Amino acid sequence: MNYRELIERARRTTAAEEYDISGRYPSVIAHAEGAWMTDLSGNRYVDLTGADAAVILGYRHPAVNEAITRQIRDYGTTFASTLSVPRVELAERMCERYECAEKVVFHKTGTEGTAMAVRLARAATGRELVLSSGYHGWHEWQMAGEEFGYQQSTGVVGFGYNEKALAKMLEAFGEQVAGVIVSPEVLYFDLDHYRRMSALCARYDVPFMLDEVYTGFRAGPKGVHGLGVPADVVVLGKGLANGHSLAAVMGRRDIIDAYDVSGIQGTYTREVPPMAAALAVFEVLDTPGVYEHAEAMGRRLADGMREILTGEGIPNWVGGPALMFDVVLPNDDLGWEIYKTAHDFGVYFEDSGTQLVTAAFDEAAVDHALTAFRKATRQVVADRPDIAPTSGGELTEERKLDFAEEAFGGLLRDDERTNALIDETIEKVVNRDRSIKPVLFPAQN
Amino acid sequence: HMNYRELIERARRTTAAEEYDISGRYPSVIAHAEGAWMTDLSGNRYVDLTGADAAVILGYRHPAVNEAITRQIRDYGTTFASTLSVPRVELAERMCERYECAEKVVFHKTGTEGTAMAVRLARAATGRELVLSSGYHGWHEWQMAGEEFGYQQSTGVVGFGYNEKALAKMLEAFGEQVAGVIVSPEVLYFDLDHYRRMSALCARYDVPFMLDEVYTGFRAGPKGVHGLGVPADVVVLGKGLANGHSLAAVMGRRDIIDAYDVSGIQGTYTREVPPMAAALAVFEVLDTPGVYEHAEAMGRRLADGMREILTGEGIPNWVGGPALMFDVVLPNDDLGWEIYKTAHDFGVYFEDSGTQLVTAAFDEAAVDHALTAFRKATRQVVADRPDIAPTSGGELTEERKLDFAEEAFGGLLRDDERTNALIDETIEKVVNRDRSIKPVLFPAQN
Ligand SMILES: *[C@H](NC[C@@H]1CC[C@@H](N)[C@@H](O[C@H]2[C@H](O)[C@@H](O[C@H]3OC[C@](C)(O)[C@H](NC)[C@H]3O)[C@H](N)C[C@@H]2N)O1)c1c(COP(=O)(O)O)cnc(C)c1O
Ligand SMILES: CN[C@@H]1[C@@H](O)[C@@H](O[C@@H]2[C@@H](O)[C@H](O[C@H]3O[C@@H](CNCc4c(COP(=O)(O)O)cnc(C)c4O)CC[C@H]3N)[C@@H](N)C[C@H]2N)OC[C@]1(C)O
Ligand SMILES: [Cl-]
Ligand SMILES: [Cl-]
Ligand SMILES: [Cl-]
Ligand SMILES: [Cl-]
Repeated sequence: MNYRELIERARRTTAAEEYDISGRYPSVIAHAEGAWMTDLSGNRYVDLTGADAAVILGYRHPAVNEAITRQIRDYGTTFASTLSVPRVELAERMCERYECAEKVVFHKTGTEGTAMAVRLARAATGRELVLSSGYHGWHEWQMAGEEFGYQQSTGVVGFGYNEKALAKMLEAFGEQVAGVIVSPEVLYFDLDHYRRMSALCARYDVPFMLDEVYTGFRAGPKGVHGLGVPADVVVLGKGLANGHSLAAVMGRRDIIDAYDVSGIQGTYTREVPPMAAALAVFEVLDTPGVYEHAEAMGRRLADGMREILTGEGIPNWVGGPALMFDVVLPNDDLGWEIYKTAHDFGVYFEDSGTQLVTAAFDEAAVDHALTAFRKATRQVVADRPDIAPTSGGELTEERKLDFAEEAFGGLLRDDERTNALIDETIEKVVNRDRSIKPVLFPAQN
Repeated sequence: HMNYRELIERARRTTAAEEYDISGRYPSVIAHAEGAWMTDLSGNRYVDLTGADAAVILGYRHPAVNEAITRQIRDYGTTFASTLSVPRVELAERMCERYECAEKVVFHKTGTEGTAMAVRLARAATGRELVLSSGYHGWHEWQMAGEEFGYQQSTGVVGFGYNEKALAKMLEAFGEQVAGVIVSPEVLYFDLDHYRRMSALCARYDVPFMLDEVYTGFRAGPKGVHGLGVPADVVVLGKGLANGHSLAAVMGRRDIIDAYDVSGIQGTYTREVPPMAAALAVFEVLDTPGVYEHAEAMGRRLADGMREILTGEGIPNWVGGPALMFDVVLPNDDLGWEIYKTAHDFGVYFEDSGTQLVTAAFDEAAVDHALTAFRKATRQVVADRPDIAPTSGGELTEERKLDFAEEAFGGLLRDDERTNALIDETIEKVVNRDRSIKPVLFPAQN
């Protein structure tokens, strides 16, 4: 069938029009290997989305696929017992690999992993409130926590990556805080920002939890945590089993050991093949030179993309880690037009602006993507000269601050509005009706 | 290479929940399995009656499922940059043909996420706040609290304990605020007509009726309770759908499923392809003439044999329910567990909660092996435990059956003063609440 035939069938039976069809490039992938994907009509594309970050090593990685198919064929997938040899071997590998990991438990998705981390922190501490920055998943309490402010029905206070807010909240009501959970943003902030958050949480005996579902294999081979940010819990997900569904919650023994009293559970958390896959992923990441070559390819792409935009006179900022770099533009229309056009030249850029190379990339794959980006940017500007400034200027500080707030809820200004919002939120928490709490297990109430 | 004692010690150090993973289950760990049989770390063999905690419907390492999943992984790929794939569309088309309620179908990784999705879509499609619930839907706090009769304002969930008198009164009192009714069908204490009456009440108040068939979907019948003839606006499937590979599905009325865009639901691994290939293979097996009928015959053989073993020892008992999910109810909550722990020694994993789950891979030899183990274990426990093993015959008391239903699944089956006052108290709590205080919803309703 071709694209048009498949989407007509999909519209009738399964597809969400925007999420599945009109918000995405007009192709459907049939197979993929290494850096390259092939659509239903045989057209080939370099992938820069990492399969929405699920893939770190490349498509159909041979050692990962050998390990997963061996488990499926020779032993089985999901057994009557919850422990298995691969689960224990993987847990041992992770506890040896990561400083925070004294025990580790597994789930299917990052959304459920961060929910489990919050559930365990509440059960281990007996406290009600959670302070949050960043995206943690699609449940309502997670999405609301991306916005600055307090939701009494969920027990979550969003703090917008704001250090002044975090310190003021912990001083005001830190005895009520079960945990601080943060998806580290490392374009606008350096590692010291997160070291200060962590040390500040420790001063108040509040667990600090890094949501590394996205950054865990892309800020570095051991994530932001492994770059030297102490934490009591780290959640991993994207990349862990190189596209197979697996998430992990690793951390302090007493937090993980709250599993029994928490009531957490789940039929498929014992599923064995993804655990075999993750063991193979760690073996690749720990092979001398492999991660460094991936970062070299990321730098080659980032440097070339920055050069292309600057040569067109387009204000831009290209930054962040090599395996998860952002391309920040003067407005939210230019990027989408370029990336849509680059699909015509054989590339799937990440249209949210964070480009994701994988370990299978070579210089030829990077340079194919750069050719498409140069040609697409040229065509877009030729056809729509007013789509963005072309005067050679820099991104304004106003655009950078506005982008941070719109993209990830970061409140980076020290102005009247931000200061008033901090005070309003702290007052709302401190003087609330304490008889009204979220539904919690165990109950606190 | 490592035995049970070594594995549990290594696990306690790095991963195990002491009760959930170790002390609360049989003292063996499964290394590999095929069909109805599992083998532990030391080579001992067991017939599985847990269905891998219901994940498995056909049997372990079923050749058609193994072929479909490995072919997709090996020859094409696992998760791609596009969310649509050929197997997703083919699976959606198969399910839309198979099920009356399925106009569209979306997929997720776990049944807990599937039922959460169903509620999110019902609220998004209707613009209404409250959900009425009966039965277990997953491990999130709002799901767990909804198993108890009553109202939690912070979640917007009212548990109604399977009670039709409560359901009708709630819909009359505040049905204009109800986005959906979500029920896990219990078919030991209730018949299909009970669920048809729930569905009819929901239809009269324009409230979506949603069947959580994460457990019952392939075990109440080959098309679940819905396929036996209970109308629904949404059905959630999960256990068995991909024969042990993680996959869940939310299928239902077009306008409810089409709330996906505005709801904010996402989740990356929802596009993962191999489990969808596996589910296509599962439907093909279930639709093969004789396969499901043979599985039900094996379940009847097991249930009939377990009933006569207990009755032969004079233990009052009730063995009933569908052949692929029958309950063994005893006079107290200790006796079954003690028999099942003892039966492990004789080469069976019985389901400790009492709902025994055969799979399509069962044959008479597997059933009879389990019955022989059950007969020996029952004899041993009866002899050793007169404190929990009455041998004086008779039936379960009416009080025991009523208490078991409330404890096991939150069913409020009594028509008495305490139950009626609880119904009225809960309705007054909902109706008289501070309407300015409500759960966080997306899309927002405040
Ligand atoms: C699947 N959720 C898994 C949990 C844990 C263990 C599993 N065996 C299952 O057990 C539930 C029992 O099934 C249930 O018993 C009641 O329902 C079945 C039956 C035969 O009708 C019984 N008759 C007396 C009745 O008591 C217990 N009340 C509750 C137990 N937890 O549930 C699941 C999900 C989550 O899927 P996932 O995230 O993939 O694990 C969501 N919804 C449902 C309906 C189920 O079963
Ligand atoms: C400017 N710098 C940016 C910065 O703006 C910021 O951008 C993020 C995006 O990254 C994020 O989504 C990106 O990842 C996916 C979804 N989340 C998985 C996920 C899950 C649940 O896991 P599961 O249930 O298995 O899906 C849990 N926790 C985390 C941390 C997860 O990432 C798919 C879509 C893809 N675009 C957006 N959803 C929001 C947007 N604010 O963060 C990255 C950055 C580079 O720092
Ligand atoms: Cl295509
Ligand atoms: Cl299997
Ligand atoms: Cl914010
Ligand atoms: Cl063992």
